[PDB]
Amino acid sequence: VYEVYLDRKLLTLEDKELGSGNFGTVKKGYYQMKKVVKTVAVKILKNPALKDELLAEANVMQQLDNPYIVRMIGICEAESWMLVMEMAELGPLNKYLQQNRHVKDKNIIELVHQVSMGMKYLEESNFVHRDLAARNVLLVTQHYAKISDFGLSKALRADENYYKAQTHGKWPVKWYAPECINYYKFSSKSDVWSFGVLMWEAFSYGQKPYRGMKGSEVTAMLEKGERMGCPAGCPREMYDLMNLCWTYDVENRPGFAAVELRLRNYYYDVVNH
Ligand SMILES: c1cc(CC2CCOCC2)n2nc(Nc3ccc4c(NC5CCOCC5)n[nH]c4c3)nc2c1
Repeated sequence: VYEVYLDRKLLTLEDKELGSGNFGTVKKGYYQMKKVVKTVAVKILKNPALKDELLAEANVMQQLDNPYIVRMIGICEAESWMLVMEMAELGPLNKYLQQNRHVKDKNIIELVHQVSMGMKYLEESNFVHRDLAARNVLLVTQHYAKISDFGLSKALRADENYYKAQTHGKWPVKWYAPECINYYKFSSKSDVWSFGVLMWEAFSYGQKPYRGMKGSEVTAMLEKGERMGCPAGCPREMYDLMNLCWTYDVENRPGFAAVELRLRNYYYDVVNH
């Protein structure tokens, strides 16, 4: 793929892992809030660099408030450093669709439209996601999605509308727009390209994009005018949207306002019927 404070006491962990990886691991558990318990997902560090990513990440989530954006609870220093987030019970979109091949097309339009609303709100909030991928969209129900995974995300300086990475740390290049690859500039619009790839994954029931290919070759294919083909079952109007998200010229590519609305209407055309 890749080429605030809390009483540790008020919090139980389970030997039930919700993904993991480089940093450490994510685990299930729950937190005693005001009256009740909240079921939670907790990102734990395997322990210097990691601990500032986590704080930047928490500080980003701290700032975001939207129904299609996963909610931070807070953080906790104990045997390890931990980020505590409200649990999306059904989990990753890609792994869901992989396991439930018979989820109806209308259902898929519903879920991607929701991501689009999440992203429309980020764009308006002047944050860039920088990891927008099926693997990081989480299902609360079959019919309710939230965006997760803000480990690479960034609040945009007030003078600029892009973030300039300096050093390519390990990057999900198959989701990255050409400007990210060439000029390391990441914007709302870059995330639109990622949304395009995310849409493609969704309608392919969670198949990996550009299968069989390296970022080397993907990057050659995109430069050669070439894009991924329409997935079995996808509606024409939706493959038109994917493609529009894959506009090479950042200037000419649609923003999240536009994408959100276009999806809104198509869903409502499908719903009404
Ligand atoms: C914030 C962060 C994360 C970790 C996320 C952050 C984004 O990257 C992935 C980790 N999660 N994970 C959840 N809920 C959840 C439920 C079940 C699974 C699950 N169950 C497997 C069972 C076997 O077949 C595959 C899925 N895997 N992950 C899951 C996550 N909710 C959240 C909220």
